Amino acid sequence: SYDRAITVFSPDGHLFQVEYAQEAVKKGSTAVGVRGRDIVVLGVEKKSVAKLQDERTVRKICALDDNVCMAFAGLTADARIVINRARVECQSHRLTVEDPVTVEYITRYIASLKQRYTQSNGRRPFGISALIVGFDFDGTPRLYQTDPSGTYHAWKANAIGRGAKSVREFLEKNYTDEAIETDDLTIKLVIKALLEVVQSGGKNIELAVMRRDQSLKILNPEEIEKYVAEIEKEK
Amino acid sequence: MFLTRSEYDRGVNTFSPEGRLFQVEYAIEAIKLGSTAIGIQTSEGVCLAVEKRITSPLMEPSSIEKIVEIDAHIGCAMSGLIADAKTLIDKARVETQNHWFTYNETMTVESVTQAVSNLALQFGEEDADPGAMSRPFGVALLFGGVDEKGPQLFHMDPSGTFVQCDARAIGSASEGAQSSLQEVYHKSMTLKEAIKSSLIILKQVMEEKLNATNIELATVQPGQNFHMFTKEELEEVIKDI
Amino acid sequence: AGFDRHITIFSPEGRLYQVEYAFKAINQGGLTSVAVRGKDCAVIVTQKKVPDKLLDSSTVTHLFKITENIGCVMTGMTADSRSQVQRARYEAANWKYKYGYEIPVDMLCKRIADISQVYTQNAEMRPLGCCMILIGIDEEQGPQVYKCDPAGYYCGFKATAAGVKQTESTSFLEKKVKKKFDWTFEQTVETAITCLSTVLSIDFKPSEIEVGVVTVENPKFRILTEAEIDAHLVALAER
Amino acid sequence: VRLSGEARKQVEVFRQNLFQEAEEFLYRFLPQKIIYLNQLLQEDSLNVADLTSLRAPLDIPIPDPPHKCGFLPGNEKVLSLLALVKPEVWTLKEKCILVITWIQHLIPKIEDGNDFGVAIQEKVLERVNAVKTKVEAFQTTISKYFSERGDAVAKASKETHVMDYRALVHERDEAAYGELRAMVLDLRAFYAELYHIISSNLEKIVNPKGE
Amino acid sequence: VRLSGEARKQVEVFRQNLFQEAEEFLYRFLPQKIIYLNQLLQEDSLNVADLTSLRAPLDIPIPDPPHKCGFLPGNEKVLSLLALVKPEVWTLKEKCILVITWIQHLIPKIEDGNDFGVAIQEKVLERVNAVKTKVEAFQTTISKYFSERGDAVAKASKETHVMDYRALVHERDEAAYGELRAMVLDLRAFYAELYHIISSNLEKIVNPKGEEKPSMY
Amino acid sequence: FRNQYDNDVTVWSPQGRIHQIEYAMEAVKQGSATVGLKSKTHAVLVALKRAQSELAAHQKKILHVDNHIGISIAGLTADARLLCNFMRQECLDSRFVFDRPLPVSRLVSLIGSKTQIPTQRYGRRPYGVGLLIAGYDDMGPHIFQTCPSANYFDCRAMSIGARSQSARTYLERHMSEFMECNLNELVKHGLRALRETLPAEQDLTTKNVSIGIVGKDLEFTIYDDDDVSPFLEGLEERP
Amino acid sequence: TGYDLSASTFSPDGRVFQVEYAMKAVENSSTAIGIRCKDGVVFGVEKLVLSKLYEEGSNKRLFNVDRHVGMAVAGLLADARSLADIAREEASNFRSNFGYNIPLKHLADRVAMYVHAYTLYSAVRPFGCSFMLGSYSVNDGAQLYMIDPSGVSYGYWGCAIGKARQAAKTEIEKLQMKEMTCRDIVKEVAKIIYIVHDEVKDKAFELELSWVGELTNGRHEIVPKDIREEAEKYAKESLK
Amino acid sequence: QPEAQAKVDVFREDLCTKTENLLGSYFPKKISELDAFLKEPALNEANLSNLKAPLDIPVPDPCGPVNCNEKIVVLLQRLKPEIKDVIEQLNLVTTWLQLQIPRIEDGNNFGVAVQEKVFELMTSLHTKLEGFHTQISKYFSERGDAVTKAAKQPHVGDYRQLVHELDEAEYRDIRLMVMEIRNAYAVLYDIILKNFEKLKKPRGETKGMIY
Amino acid sequence: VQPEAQAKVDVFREDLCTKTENLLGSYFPKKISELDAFLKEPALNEANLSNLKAPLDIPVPDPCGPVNCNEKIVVLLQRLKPEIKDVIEQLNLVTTWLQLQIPRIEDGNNFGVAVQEKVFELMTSLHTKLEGFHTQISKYFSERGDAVTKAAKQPHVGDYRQLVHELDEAEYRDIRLMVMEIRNAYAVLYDIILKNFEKLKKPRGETKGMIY
Repeated sequence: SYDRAITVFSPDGHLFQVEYAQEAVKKGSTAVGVRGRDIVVLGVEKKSVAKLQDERTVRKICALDDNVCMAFAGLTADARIVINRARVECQSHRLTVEDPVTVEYITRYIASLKQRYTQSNGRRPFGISALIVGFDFDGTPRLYQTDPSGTYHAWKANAIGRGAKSVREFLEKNYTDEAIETDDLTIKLVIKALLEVVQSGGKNIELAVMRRDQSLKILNPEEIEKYVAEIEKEK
Repeated sequence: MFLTRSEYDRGVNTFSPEGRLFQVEYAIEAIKLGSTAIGIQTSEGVCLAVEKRITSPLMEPSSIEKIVEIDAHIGCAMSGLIADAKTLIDKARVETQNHWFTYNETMTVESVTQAVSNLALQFGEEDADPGAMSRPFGVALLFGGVDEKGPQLFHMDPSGTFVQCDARAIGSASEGAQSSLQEVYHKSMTLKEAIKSSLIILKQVMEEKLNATNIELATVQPGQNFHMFTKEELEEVIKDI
Repeated sequence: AGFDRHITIFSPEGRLYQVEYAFKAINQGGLTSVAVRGKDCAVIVTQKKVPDKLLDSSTVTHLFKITENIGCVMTGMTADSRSQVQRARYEAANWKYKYGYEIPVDMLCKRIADISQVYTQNAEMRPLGCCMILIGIDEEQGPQVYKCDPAGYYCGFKATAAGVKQTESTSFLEKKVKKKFDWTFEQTVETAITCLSTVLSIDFKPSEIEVGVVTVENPKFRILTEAEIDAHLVALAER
Repeated sequence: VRLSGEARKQVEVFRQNLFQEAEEFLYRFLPQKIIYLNQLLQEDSLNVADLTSLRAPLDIPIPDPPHKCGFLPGNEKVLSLLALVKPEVWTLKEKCILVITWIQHLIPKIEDGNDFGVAIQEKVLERVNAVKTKVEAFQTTISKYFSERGDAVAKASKETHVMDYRALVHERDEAAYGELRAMVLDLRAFYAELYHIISSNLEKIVNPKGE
Repeated sequence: VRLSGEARKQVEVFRQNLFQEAEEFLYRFLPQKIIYLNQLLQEDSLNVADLTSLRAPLDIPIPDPPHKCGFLPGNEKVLSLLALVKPEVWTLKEKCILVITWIQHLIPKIEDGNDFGVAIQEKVLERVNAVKTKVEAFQTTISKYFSERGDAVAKASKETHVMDYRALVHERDEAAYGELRAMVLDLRAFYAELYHIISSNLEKIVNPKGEEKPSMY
Repeated sequence: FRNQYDNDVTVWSPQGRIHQIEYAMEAVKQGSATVGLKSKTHAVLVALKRAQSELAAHQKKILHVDNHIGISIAGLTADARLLCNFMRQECLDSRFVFDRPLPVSRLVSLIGSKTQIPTQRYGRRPYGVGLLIAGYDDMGPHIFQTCPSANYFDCRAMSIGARSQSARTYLERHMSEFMECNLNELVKHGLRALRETLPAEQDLTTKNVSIGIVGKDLEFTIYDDDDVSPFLEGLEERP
Repeated sequence: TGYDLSASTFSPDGRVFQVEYAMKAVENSSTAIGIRCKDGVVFGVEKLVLSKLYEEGSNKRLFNVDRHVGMAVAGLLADARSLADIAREEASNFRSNFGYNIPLKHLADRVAMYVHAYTLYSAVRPFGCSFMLGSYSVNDGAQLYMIDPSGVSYGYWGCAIGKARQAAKTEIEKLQMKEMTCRDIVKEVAKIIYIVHDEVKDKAFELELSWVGELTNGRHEIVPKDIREEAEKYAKESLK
Repeated sequence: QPEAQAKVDVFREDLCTKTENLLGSYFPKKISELDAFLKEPALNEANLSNLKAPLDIPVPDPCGPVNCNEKIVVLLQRLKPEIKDVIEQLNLVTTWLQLQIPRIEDGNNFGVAVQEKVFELMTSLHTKLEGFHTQISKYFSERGDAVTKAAKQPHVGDYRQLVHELDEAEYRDIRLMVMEIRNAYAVLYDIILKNFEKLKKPRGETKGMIY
Repeated sequence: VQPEAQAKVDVFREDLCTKTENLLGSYFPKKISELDAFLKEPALNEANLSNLKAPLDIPVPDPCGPVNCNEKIVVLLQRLKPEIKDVIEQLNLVTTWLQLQIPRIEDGNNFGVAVQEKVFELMTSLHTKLEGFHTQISKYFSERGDAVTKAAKQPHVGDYRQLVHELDEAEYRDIRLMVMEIRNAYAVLYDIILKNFEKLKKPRGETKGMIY
């Protein structure tokens, strides 16, 4: 009745197509983000190799710029478009104001794009939610989340995608100032959280870190194996 | 005996029988989904308050911005869709600065509210511009600022209609919160009394117990600019209650 | 069904029923027009029916002059007919402007018909519910007769009819061409009038019909007066 | 399907006879029936003013307060009215069948569009079927009169103490007279409605898909 | 049509009588009936708690393991409650008939536009017709009670050996009392529902097409 | 059923009525009432304002277009604001170009054209607002009404909005005296007329009344809550 | 049946029913008639007075589309005013380009084509107005034209539009307009309008008349009130 | 052959004259007459103990003639001509409306829809009135059966009560039936009068000069 | 006229509102408790129906004495009948309450009306089922009497003996399911009304207005 067009409000004022896009996000692979004191760690599950596929082509985590990166859960093609648009906006902002982009600026831009696609019929919402991580000029860690609706919110730590409810409950339990004390502890926290919802530990998680003034580093599979081994042993 | 045909509610630009234009009415129903916000106008100033409705502890409380600054003289409190709220806030800010640029003066609260209202009116699509949302803006705003006429509180709705109001409540518990406003309010009350009464009403309507985290509070007084009560000031007042 | 009610959509048998309905719109008018070619002349006849006495008989006409040496008769909606007539006049004048010589009858028919095609392919507009029959003299080919229809078919003809009695009239004309001996101008006009009168059963008077002719001697299209029409009619009755 | 010459001849003669009979019914028999039903309505027997007049004599002994039943005949008046009306009823049913099959034969090959003609044909045959079911209901009531009157008369004779059965028998006769008069009226109305519908929509019925 | 003055006067008399009677019904009769019906419900006759008390002695001579029956009376309690309720059923039927005639006289000349008031009118007509059908079902049940208890008592007396026919007689009486209390409270509900729908929708029902508007023509 | 023919303005009904335009004309009835009446030397607009709540201020029902023209609205405030902007820009354009006040009749003609364009095209809805336009020009005092249908009228007096028939009948029975009235007498007559529309419990107040006056010597002025007290005090009571 | 919903559609039997539905619009209108005689053309309209409140000389259905031509309308007044604006624009453009007053036949053809544009497209409805146009020029003579909502245009010696078209047409038919002169034709137009007016259904009417002819030196103008009063008194007398 | 159309047109003109006479004179007269009858004291009885009729069956410690309820049969005897009349008039107006239905077309189907609305009301009325016809016979048969049951089983008193209850139910139903017949005449007159223009001339000529 | 008449109907409406509120608060929960308790009792739930079999004292072929009804079934039916009457009465009460809460017809914003329509459909279905139970009791008595009479008239036919036994067993399991259904009807009615109470109470909602 009222779920076929984005423009039409429902009785009780629910816009339902954007809700359906938010539901589409839930289908996607899990992603998790956590703010350490000097690190921001972004972890994403890997669906499966399929044994005849090249892993390099598929990468959920991406770097918008030197100081900002994102991970997504939702439609992969839409994510690719949004990533490219945010990258060109990053370089354009540097061009315009001779300064590097702030994490809140880029998440605002991505949210504005998603909002622009929601408002008008003849265009469908981007079926993605994103986890944007970066370090600002002051050096404070920043974690933001975006959704198809176009609202953005800072999170100390969060998850998106399938099993987001379970892993975020686990993270609400586990997260504390103590865990954020160590960079290795932050990485281990996100690894344990993804382990809460994933078939196998090392094979099916792709993880990355950003340090205070370093570029994004996708942790090697051997490093992830070492960290899960340390996590597994402690239990 | 039930007649539920409606068959005219769908699609703006359709006058239903009795000429009611139900899409706009549904948009006005939409703000009741939003968090309750409350405004009281007094001689000493105008105060604005809202319940943040934090979903989870991990979410940063500061990020929720349901009270914002259009300019030093005017602030806004919003309930309804955060996104189209951001759009209207941007329109308000740019119009205030355009007025400063052109006339070297500060807009009145009524003029700013009219400026955003004109944008809200554009859902009708009388203009040929592509970049205007076909749906009405699913948000209600409370514009509070000190102008040449003193403290003023204006209400704005999805229709784009706007009115001055001595005290108003928007959002989910606007029904009942407005009755509490009507009984408590008297024109002579100072801003301290207004702050206390508004926080009482917000405590009544809010499901969760009131705490410094889950409310946002602000005031603009004639001498001061738009000010947000900090964690400590919020702690002091919510303790005083 | 729903396969009708939009021109664009094809039926499961691929027929585009809407244009076929536009063909019925021609017969809805209740008038008939006949065109027959001759060795040195081409003629167009059509019924002239005045519903009210108050109507000025001069104004009502289905015979129009696209250019000095081309004439047409329109059958169908009066308004669509007038619009297509205006478009034809514009096309003829624009042809003269661009190419320096009078438009051929075949090319005029082709232009109007392909316009009708753009109508029957684009969604929002509807095919004009009218049929055109053009008569003119071409120096190379002699007399010519052509017909546009709402679909975009523009074939030339020795003789034709359009309207409600089209099948009866073409049956009549088919017999006459089959017993082909010739057609001079008088016999051409007589054949046209006899076809129309026989199929309708009208036994016309001069007011009831309007005739237009082209001849190699006088190439300009002319609409004959009531006196000339009565002269032809009396000759028919006498023999 | 391979068509034999004799088979083609048989189908052709059936179609020819059906169409001829349809024209004959519509233009010759139907107005004749309308005038016949008019005069039958004008007859005095069918416009009896006082229904108590046709109250039949039911001779069954009143029981003495605290012997045998003779032959009880049926009401000659309603029996005569039945003798008049029943042929007309069955005749209309037959002609309805003729019109139905005539229309069905005029229905063309199924095609995607230009279906307004077949829609008109379907509407007309729907009305004709409605007329037929009403006529069959008249036949059912005509059959019911005899059985109901027999049940009532038998019940009154078996139980002479109860007078309401005798009153019921008289009521059955009165209701039968009213129903039979209504049958004649609505038979005329059905004939006229069939003529009106078919004559008004004849062009589309005979030629639904345009030319 | 050519109308005589006597014809116009007769039609006007019927119209004014219908309209004033509808006003009187809705504004005087219906609230009076509501108070009367709730007083009936509050009365103890309709408020019996133990329905085995309602059982009436069925004097049939039980057969001896191996005389003509007396006059067997009906259950006086049930019969009295029937005496109370049946005129209420018939009156509600009558007032529903009046209401349908009132609304049917109020519907305007048929027109393509301004159809929402006519929709409200016909919807209200449909609902009151449903109430009419329900009360017709009630009176059907009232007749069914007498016929069923009579044949049950006759079968019990004829087959004295089977006790369950006697149990059926008592069961029919008990079910009758329950159904009749349900009937009277339903009657109160129907009256209140009629008032609610008509009062809430009265402006459209009375004046469907609405006030005259400035001509577009 | 006939739910069809009501969906859009571009669909005619089988009896020649565009139902969406009528549904728009219903919109004026929703709004609070307004009354306008004129004398030989003055034109008056008076309104009944409504408030969402006790704390809220009453809405603005009278708007000034120019010194010589002002309006009062019944129906959608959005459409009212848009049309008022259009009218203000038209008057400003006239003053800039010709250095004369725009004729009020010409202004309502422009309003009629602008309002008519939505009704015929698919897309934008009809302007579901009814305006009373009152102004003084060289010809004299004038009052016009505009419907959501683009048709407009010239009136001795008029009332639009909810329960306005009572005001109209009061105005009609008292109309003869209006022409020679003083401005005080005229505003008092209009105030009584709108008092007819109010509920019996409600009464005129300083708050809910707004008065708009324009004349030969008086530019359009809206007398607000405090300023209506001189005009209101004269009125006696409810009958 | 979804064929009648839009004007782009055709009925299966070859009928565009939206246009006919729009033709039914004008029949809602009060009648208007125009009669052509030797000297010129006279127009008349039965303007029903809906309310006493409405000013006289308002809701005018007689428009001047150029100095030498006048227009009388029946159907939707909004569409009619818009069509009058279109006709005025066409006349002004003709004067600006071709340097002289537009011929009435050409003006009727252009406005008729503008009207006919709307019957084709689905986005936009047909006009809801039928209007008459009349002019007098010493070269062309007296000319009266009527345009239906379809865009059909024809020249009428006498014409009627609106609710009472048929009765008005028979009354006009028994007139012999060709010989007559305008100052009599105004009286007979008043007679016909008073005849066709229905007192029971329509409460009251104010006769609105205009003419164009040699007596105006070829300018359409509203009748002088003395002549209006004379014609109205004659019409009331003849009505009996 | 146009003779058939001539005959059917004569019949239609006769029906038009009849229905105009009906709406003008007969329906108002019957409305007034039925209003007077329901206002009569006869079917307005305050106490139904007067309506109660004797049962001659002896109580146990062959029955005499058990006469029908004189009051109810009297009221029914005057009722049933009214029901017959209203049914006949309803049938007449129904056939008149049926003969006014125009040729089927895919547009201008207003007035036709008006006719359908009037038709559904007339159909409802016809069903109700023939229900009244059935109900009278049901009363007679049911009272006779109840009396027979009581006589066969005098010990049962519920059959006595059943007979009396059938009697009072019939009296009240007669009152409601008279109200129904009056209201039927009235609403039929109102609907036909209000919509007579469209009912007589549903479509009209909309062709004009489009084509 | 008659604002007093509106007042009287409003008094009836307020009485229905407070009654249904108290009913939902207390009566429906305790009735659910009572009915599940009745289900748990051994009388309603029996291992073998051979225990349920009641003596039929007809003599077999090589006039009968009083053949009594199945006392177990009769006692359980006497327990059941008040529950049927109670649930039907409460269902009628809440149905009337919802009917009174129906708003004025409006062309749009009828979603609140739609909620009331769905809840009303559920209530109507429950009413039909409960009336069916009340009829089924009388059906049981009539059928058992008919079978006993047939057995007595034709003692040679044993299938009538098996018929009386089968009718008794069928009625026992039927009343078991009936008590289950009364409990479930109370529960589901409570759940529907409690979940949808806001819309049922206030279908249209506050007329925010201010568009005009």
